[PDB]
Amino acid sequence: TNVKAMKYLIEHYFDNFKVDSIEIIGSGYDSVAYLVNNEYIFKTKFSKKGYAKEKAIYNFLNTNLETNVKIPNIEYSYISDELSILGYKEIKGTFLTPEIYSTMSEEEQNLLKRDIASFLRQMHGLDYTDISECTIDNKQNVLEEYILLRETIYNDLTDIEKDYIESFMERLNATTVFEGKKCLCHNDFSCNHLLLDGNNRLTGIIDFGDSGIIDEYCDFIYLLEDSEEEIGTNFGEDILRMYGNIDIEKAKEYQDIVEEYYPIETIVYGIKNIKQEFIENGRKEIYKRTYK
Ligand SMILES: NC[C@H]1O[C@H](O[C@H]2[C@H](O)[C@@H](O[C@H]3O[C@H](CO)[C@@H](O)[C@H](N)[C@H]3O)[C@H](N)C[C@@H]2N)[C@H](O)[C@@H](O)[C@@H]1O
Ligand SMILES: Nc1nc2c(ncn2[C@@H]2O[C@H](COP(=O)(O)OP(=O)(O)NP(=O)(O)O)[C@@H](O)[C@H]2O)c(=O)[nH]1
Ligand SMILES: [Cl-]
Ligand SMILES: [Mg+2]
Ligand SMILES: [Mg+2]
Repeated sequence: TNVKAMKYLIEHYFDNFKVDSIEIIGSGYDSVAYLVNNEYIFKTKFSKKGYAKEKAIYNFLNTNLETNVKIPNIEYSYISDELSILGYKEIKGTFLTPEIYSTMSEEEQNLLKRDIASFLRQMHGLDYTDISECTIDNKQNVLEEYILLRETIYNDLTDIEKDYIESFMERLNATTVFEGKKCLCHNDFSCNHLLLDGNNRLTGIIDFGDSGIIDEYCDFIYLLEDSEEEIGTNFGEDILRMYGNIDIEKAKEYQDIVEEYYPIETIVYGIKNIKQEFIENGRKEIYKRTYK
């Protein structure tokens, strides 16, 4: 019953809000999300690594997007250094999964793909001046993360681990995939964030918590992912073709680079948050990838 505490905080911070019911519907490792009154999502976090940007982004998009695809619309927010809460009406629907996709008719699949493409085209096309502050430079961030590695645990890594990192840094230095179009991206655009209605059409998109002005290629990273969690490379390829005017080969390169980085990102997260578990997981993942 983290629930009782959160109920207290909600009713305390939002003057006239009454919690008749509240259950946990999702949990990150940093955050917890709650379904309140079978109607409202409350996303909450205990510590500037908070929800101010995410709020600015919903507000920018609800103002500027013209689409029937629903996104969170923030009605309640409390933002402080130690605690952030965002409340919005739950988008209703079913989350896309590989299993579900595989039961869809070819036409249903095509329409879903089209809807996705169309959403991304609209969002990426937005004049982002009003949120110009929300920029993200992935290359620079990785360079800074590498420095942090060097200043902390690098020297205690194994040769195999070092070689995996250095081989990645060499690739990062040689790639051209950061030199293209920048635009506003969702930046965590995977199928556990996509909602379907009863006709298997795209009805909503959630979790713009990593969104920012970044490489156009970023929003295809999970659509191109080949894994148990995602639909598959062909799904992303097809979506890229529908989206148009984008170098597919570079999109795939970008995805492949971000996937190579994942275990390192996992390690860095563990260092930054003082969680050994993640440091260990990421190093182990390097070995699993090395021996594939
Ligand atoms: N779990 C196993 C899988 O993990 C990654 O893919 C998943 C990402 O981790 C998720 O994103 C999360 O992690 C990111 C940093 O990695 C964060 O930025 C983001 N805020 C988080 O929601 C994303 N939404 C779905 C995607 N399938 C690897 O690519 C994949 O090979 C591996 O099989
Ligand atoms: N049906 C539905 N579920 C939602 C909605 N918003 C959030 N959820 C559920 O709550 C979970 C957590 O939401 P999400 O924004 O992805 O937060 P997070 O990834 O756990 N936290 P963070 O983005 O800070 O890392 C989602 O995976 C989903 O299960 C919504 O509007 N509709
Ligand atoms: Cl370790
Ligand atoms: Mg999420
Ligand atoms: Mg998120």
